Amino acid sequence: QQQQAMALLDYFSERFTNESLYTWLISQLSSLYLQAYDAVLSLCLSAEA
Amino acid sequence: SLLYELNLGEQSFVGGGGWNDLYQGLMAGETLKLALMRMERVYVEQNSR
Amino acid sequence: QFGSTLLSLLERKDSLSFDAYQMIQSGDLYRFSIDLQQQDIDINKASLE
Amino acid sequence: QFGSTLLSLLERKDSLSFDAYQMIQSGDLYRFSIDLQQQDIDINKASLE
Repeated sequence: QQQQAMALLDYFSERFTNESLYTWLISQLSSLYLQAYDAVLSLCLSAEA
Repeated sequence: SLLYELNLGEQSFVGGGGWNDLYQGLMAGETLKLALMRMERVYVEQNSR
Repeated sequence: QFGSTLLSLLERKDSLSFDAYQMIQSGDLYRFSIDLQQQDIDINKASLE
Repeated sequence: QFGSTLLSLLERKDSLSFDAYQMIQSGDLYRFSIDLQQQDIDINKASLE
């Protein structure tokens, strides 16, 4: 049980889809999302004026 | 085409790497959206009667 | 749509493959533990013998 | 879309990390409990001894 359990944890870790990819995305995405905010700001300001 | 109107000389906003092997290029479109929007900003800014 | 799609289905694959490894590989439990009864029967037999 | 996306995936991290922490840290159980058999074997040996 213990041996196959540690093999299971290894196998689970070797997802080829890891959350680390997810962190890479979200960080990037978040920056992009900032830039998006920046756009919207310009839009609305000009609009109201 | 934007440059043909803007005539600001060569500057580039598009960038590579939107595609990526490891990350399977998941965010290229978002990259474009970013570029697109800022260019739109420039457009309304410089299109000037 | 691709992004979301691949994301969802890969996460599905991941989860199902987790339980897949668990179920297929751990299924050896009964064979391994046959002795539990397969020898305790002799344990009881030896008493009266 | 950003909001929903990050929401879903963060919740993924949370859930998977809950069970991840659980599995990795609690996995010490077999090592900790080796004595269960590792000494009862001697318990029985001492009887005939």
